[PDB]
Amino acid sequence: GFMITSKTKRLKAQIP
Amino acid sequence: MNINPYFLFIDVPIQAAISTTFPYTGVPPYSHGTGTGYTIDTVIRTHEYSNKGKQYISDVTGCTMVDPTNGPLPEDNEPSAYAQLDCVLEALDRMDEEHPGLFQAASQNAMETLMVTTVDKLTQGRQTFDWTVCRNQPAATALNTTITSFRLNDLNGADKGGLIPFCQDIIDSLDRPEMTFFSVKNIKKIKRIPMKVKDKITKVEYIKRALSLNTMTKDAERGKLKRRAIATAGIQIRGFVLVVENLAKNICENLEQSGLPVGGNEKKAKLSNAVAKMLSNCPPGGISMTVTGDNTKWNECLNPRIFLAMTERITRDSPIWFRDFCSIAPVLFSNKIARLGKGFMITSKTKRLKAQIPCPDLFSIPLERYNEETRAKLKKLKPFFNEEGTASLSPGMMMGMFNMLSTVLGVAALGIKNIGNKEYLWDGLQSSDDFALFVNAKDEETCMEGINDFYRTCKLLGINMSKKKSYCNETGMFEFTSMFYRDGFVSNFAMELPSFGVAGVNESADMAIGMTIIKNNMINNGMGPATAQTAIQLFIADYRYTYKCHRGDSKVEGKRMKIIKELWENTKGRDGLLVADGGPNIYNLRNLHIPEIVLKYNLMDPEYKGRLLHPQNPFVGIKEADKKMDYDAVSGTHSWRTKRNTDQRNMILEEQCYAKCCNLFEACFNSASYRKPVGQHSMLEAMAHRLRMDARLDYESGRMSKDDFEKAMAHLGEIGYI
Amino acid sequence: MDTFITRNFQTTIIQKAKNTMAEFSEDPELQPAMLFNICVHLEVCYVISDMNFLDEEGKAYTALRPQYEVIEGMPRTIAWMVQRSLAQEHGIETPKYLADLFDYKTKRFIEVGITKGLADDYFWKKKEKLGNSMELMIFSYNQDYSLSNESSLDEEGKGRVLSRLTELQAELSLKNLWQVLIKGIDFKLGQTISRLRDISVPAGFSNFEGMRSYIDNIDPKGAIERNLARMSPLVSVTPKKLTWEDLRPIGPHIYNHELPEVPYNAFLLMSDELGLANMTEGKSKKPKTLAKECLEKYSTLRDQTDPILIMKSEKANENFLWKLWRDCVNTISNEEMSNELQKTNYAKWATGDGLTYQKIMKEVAIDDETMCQEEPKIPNKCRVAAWVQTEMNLLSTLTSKRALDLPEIGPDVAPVEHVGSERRKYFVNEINYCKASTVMMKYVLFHTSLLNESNASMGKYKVIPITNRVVNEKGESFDMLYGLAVKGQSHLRGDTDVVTVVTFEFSSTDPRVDSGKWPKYTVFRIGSLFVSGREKSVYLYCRVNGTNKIQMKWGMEARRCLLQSMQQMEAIVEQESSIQGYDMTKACFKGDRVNSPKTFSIGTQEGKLVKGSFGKALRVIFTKCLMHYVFGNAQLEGFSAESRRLLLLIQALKDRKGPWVFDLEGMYSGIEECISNNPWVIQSAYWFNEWLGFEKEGSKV
Amino acid sequence: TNYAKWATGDGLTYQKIMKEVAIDDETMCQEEP
Amino acid sequence: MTLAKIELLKQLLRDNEAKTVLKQTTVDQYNIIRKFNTSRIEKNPSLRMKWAMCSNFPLALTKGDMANRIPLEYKGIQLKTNAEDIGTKGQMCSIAAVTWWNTYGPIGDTEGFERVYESFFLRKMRLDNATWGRITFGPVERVRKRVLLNPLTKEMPPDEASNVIMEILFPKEAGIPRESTWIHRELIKEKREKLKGTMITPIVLAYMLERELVARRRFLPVAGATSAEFIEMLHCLQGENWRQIYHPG
Ligand SMILES: [Mg+2]
Ligand SMILES: [Mg+2]
Repeated sequence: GFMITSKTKRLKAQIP
Repeated sequence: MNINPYFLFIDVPIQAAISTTFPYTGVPPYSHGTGTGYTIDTVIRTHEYSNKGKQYISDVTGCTMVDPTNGPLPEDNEPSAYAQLDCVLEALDRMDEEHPGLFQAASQNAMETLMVTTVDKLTQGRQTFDWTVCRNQPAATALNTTITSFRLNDLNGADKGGLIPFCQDIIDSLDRPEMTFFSVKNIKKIKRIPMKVKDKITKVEYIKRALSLNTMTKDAERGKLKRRAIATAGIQIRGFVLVVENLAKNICENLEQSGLPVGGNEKKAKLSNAVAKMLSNCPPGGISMTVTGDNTKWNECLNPRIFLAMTERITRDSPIWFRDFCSIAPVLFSNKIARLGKGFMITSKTKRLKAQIPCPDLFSIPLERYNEETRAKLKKLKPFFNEEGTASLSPGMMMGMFNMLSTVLGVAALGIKNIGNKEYLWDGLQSSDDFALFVNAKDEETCMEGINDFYRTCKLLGINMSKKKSYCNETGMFEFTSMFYRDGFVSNFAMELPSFGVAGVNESADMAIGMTIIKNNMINNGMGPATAQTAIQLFIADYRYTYKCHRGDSKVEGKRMKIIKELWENTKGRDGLLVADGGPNIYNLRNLHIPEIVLKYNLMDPEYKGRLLHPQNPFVGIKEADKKMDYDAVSGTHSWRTKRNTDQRNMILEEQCYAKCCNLFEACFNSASYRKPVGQHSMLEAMAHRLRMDARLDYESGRMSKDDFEKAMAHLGEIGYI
Repeated sequence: MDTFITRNFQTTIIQKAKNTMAEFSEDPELQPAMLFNICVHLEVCYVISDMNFLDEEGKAYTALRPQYEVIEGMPRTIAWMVQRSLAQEHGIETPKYLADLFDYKTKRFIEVGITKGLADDYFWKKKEKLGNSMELMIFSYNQDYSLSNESSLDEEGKGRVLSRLTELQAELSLKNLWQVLIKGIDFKLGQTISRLRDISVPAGFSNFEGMRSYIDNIDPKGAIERNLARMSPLVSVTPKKLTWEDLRPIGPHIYNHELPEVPYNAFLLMSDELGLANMTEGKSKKPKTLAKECLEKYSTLRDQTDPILIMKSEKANENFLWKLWRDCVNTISNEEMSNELQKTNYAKWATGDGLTYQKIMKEVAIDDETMCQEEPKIPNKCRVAAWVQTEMNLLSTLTSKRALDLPEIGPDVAPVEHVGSERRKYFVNEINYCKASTVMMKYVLFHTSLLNESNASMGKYKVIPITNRVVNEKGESFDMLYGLAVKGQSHLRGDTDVVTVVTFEFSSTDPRVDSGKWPKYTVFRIGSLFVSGREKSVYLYCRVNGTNKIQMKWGMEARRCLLQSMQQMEAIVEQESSIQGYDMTKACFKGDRVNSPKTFSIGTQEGKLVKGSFGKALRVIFTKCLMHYVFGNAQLEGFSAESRRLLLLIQALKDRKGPWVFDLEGMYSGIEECISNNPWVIQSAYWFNEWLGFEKEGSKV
Repeated sequence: TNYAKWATGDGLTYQKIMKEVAIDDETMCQEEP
Repeated sequence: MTLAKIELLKQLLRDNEAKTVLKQTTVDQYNIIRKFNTSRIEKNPSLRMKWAMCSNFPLALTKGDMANRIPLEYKGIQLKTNAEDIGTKGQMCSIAAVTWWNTYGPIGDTEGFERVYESFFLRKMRLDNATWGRITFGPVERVRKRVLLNPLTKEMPPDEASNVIMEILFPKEAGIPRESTWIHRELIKEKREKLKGTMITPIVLAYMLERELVARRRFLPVAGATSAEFIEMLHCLQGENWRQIYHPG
């Protein structure tokens, strides 16, 4: 999968 | 059609409808977050009104001391702390002349009460600053900790009874080169356990601790947009402040101007009497004006040096020991140290991080990293900042510390009554920070001249009146202590209804207490019949909700409600049931002064009255409900006791040890609970003597066998007091 | 002497004598003679007590019951307790004066005395002082004794005590002490306190002694006049006569059209609220079951899973809010008896709880340069909004539903109780059905539930229905569901600690009609219903809000508004009853033969003021109190406190009392600084300006 | 042990969240290479 | 019961902490220790009570034969529990237990309740036997006077009342016989006769006797009769713009 992150909130998540 | 509530004032006077103007049905503004900025602002303001005085260095603590007294006279209309000693002495001399022998009588009375006072009296009060733990703890806890530490330092006197030896040892402790005490150490064992550690501090550190004041924010203060700081002192100053306050109250109670000691329904009487006397004293064809006044920065411009001067003047003819005793609290206040909040929050948004900078590390971060207001605050605070996170606050005062003395000073200012032999006379009422004035003259111009002269005279005494908050009009309408007088009608309306909810003691106690509040509101606050009946209704609703005690015929489901309904169906006479037992509420205006147990005695069925009032029942502060207020109740099964509601183990264990020691002492001596025991001997020896005598009495009276007597005497001999 | 006492007396006797002297506030060091006297008395008392015991038969014998009980040497409290107990046990009168010994054989109290002179003289003196209540025995160092009863002591004891006294006298004579044998409070100051005193004196005094002398001797006789003459004239009250022209509108910026319209920031919808009604027999049920049944009644709204977003405020996530609302619906409609949310991980981010800054130890923050103190968040300056006026108009109108139910009270047997009951009946009938009462009941119930969950639950997400109980004219009872709320976590014990609450409230008002009133609400169109055969849309206003423990606690205490609304009217009615004897409640509210019903100027329309009945004024006052509660914060308190001064000044102007203001711009600025964004404060300023204009016009005539 | 957590930058690390929130959240977008 | 006290004292002294607490503490300092506590519970008693009332077992039960008669569970509700405790080593109880006690239980005797509580019953008798007149709505002129709030069995200064109570209830713990016990001798005898055999705790009796003996005077506005009989009902008599006629029984 891919990875999408929010820099403002400092969060990350893997999208399968 | 647009509704305008203010139009109600067209058909009603503002004073009559003033009650609706108070937003006392909303949440009182509380403080969110740190109160450090407010404390720093208070220090900055206090030093801003005295920055033209003399600045020196205290050789005892090394702090920066500011003294505005006898300083330059004010040149503008800003608040000024530059009180002149000669003017204050003149005002006090005039006050003494007006009241022959009041100072001597007050000094004698205070001295006698001091000779009779004991150490236990210091347990009465609010949260006190504990130097052993550098925290805030109840008065009794702090007093006990101080006594134990003084025992560790060989300082005795707290066990000598009277308060004089205790205060003498408090004074002596300031000379000990090192102070050894018990401190709370939180050790990590994962768990965190607090235990006792024998800690030691230096003389200068101990002196700073004694002079320190713990500062929080005034929470729940109703009627102000911005918060402030409220300070509490340690045990070292409490006894001396108590004696000085007793002296000041003795002086105040004999002054007609004084409005602070008076309390209750007499406030309206004081207002009406003052207004009537002033109107009668008005010259014929003249004008009498009333100034509704207000002191802002009242506590930040009063000086402990001035209070020391007042104490010296008041005790002019008294034993030197009492003069020295009374001159201590002002001395410990002129050298006070303000503990500043708990630090500041600093955050990074890009990293989503936050941190607390403690007060000792305020200036360890570049000032560019503080916001504008905090940057300016710290820049101005730097001169008075100490490396331990405290500030030096020499000038000014703290609210709620010296109230009677401040009222005395205000009355002294009021009693001048004229300046320059001009064609006017002024007199008024003073109570702490709230004052009202009345000026009688021949025309409004002369009355305003008199008001201006009073303003300047107050400026000379360190008293500042807020021009923004103060106004004037013709005599017959004004405000004082949140009570509005108008044409002989007084509305003491700051919504004195405290709360119509359960007091929080137990069922019977809460019911009796609440009915007592309603009745006292009727008697004192001019509460009406219908409003009082609705208050009864609301209180009953709250009580039923809290105690899960609804009427047996109600459809409320619950653990206790099932048994309440069962009793409702069981009991033949429903009217005799207590409210806590799901019975009907038979309280009305006429019978608000009778306990509900007695009120229903005749209507109760024999079975229920026997069960509820069973002489030996398993479920059984009775005098006063924690301020101390008396409530009338009747012993019964509803008089049950409450449960003993960072894991604290050793502190709790010490609490249990003290509690069980006291319980054993009470068992040995039955009158200890009612009448406070008196004695300079240890509790163990008293208990041993009592038990030895009791065993002898049992043996002679036949209540004890020979073997039991032998065992008892053997145990008492092992105790070692035979 | 100290050496003599130490040698000739035991440590226990010396300790007891010192304790006894301490009880009398006498220094043992300064009075050695009395120390020796007390020690001798105590030693002789023990000598008599010792060597005596009572056998099983109660006959004196030498050895366990001692034949004598010693009372001298014990603490005054303990001594008195033992004496009183001994008196009570044996049924003997308690002697007024503390005894020195007690004899069980005769059950009599005995006093032991020692004198240098003749024994008979001291014996008679003691008998006169005490009387015949206590047996007397006096010993003298000249080997002469006086005993009230000669059988109390045998030859051995008297001989031993006399020998001891003779030895003591001989030793005293040897040391040339027998012939020699014939303060108050001192609160000393230390070194530190004295030094602090010396440096706490006013300017001009070198030490505290100089200040003491100056205050004790120097008399001022016109220092105040000298200082006033020497003081600059620039300091003064600078008074100015107040006139109607001086008074000006407060907070003119509220009339600026560039500022944004003040938004709706109340916790719950007040006038736009929509309540799903489910008729019930009257039984009390848990809020979860109430919500479940109410939603079951409206199946279309519950089953609406497709959201039609109408407007999202600025940053609220539509997906987060809708998913949270669906989670609430599922949790409430589930078979379980727990109102807990079933996700507890999506809700961690839907409610914004997970977006919290992480605390770090001080050292890193100090070293990290990028960490800075945040600027304070100033409240925006807004202008008047028509929605506040509309809410005031609507909340003071009578509805068909009454939600205020109060407990009963005891029967009335006095005329005062009857008049109070009549006034209460009129008041409640007037205010029972007003919409403000229903709004207040909903507020208190919701806040009570919020607080109960706050203390019951700490680190979990709870579904709290916004429920009410409403009874109509016919007496039918309805459970009204006004929406739901997500109360998330808490994890904070104290007064001021935010507890995130995400409220989803049903409504029937289109947010597009007044766009500037809802910049904080994300509202979806969730369905429609036929209230009376006419279709009407049903939107779901969603918002994220914060609350504290004190906020909920005082929300439970929003019923006192009722009291505040009665006191007022009571006084008014009372005043009328003062004008004319008979009760004026009926005449005030409805009118009578000799009094037209009372009316009050309530509002205006087209620039002309309008009058309304006493009941309309009651409802307006109650609504004003309720809005004071709802929009209560620092701004409202400050505005009310500062505007009371202007109101009193205007009242003084009306009565032609010639008020004077020392400075008016300062008061005006203090009042205006609190008009920032609170809708009630801005609307109250507008109303104050309107009423001030009306008062000026009335004064002109 | 604690200071080195932030000095070396190990503390400044993003925290993973469940995919449902990421899909619902719009602010989160794939970082460029 | 003295031997039990001696054994408990021996057990307590086995702890060095308790030994030092007893030895270092003087009888005067007892009043301080009784007030010692280090804990923050809550600053709003009503809220704390509300929360405690919904807990399972908030009531502290005592140990005795009567306490064992209350069932462990009554129709589902857990009235009491046998679980041990550490804070007090005592049993625990629920309000449901109080309700059950008041509903089902042994009907104890009540023969000395009125004689112990004669003051409140006198208040009730005064209220019940009184008569009420008309109500006058005109303005009233009330004079400020120091009036006694409640009637007293025998007015006496607070000290003398304290000695009388001590003689009545705890005679062995009173010392320095003053010239007060003799004056109020019949009062003490009558109170002892009325308080003989009562199981009520001595402190409650002491406080009731104090309330019945120590005067409570306050400055109030009165327009009419000032005797304590009228003052006790003042709340229901006077008024700003109304007045009522009351004749106590
Ligand atoms: Mg004022
Ligand atoms: Mg004041």
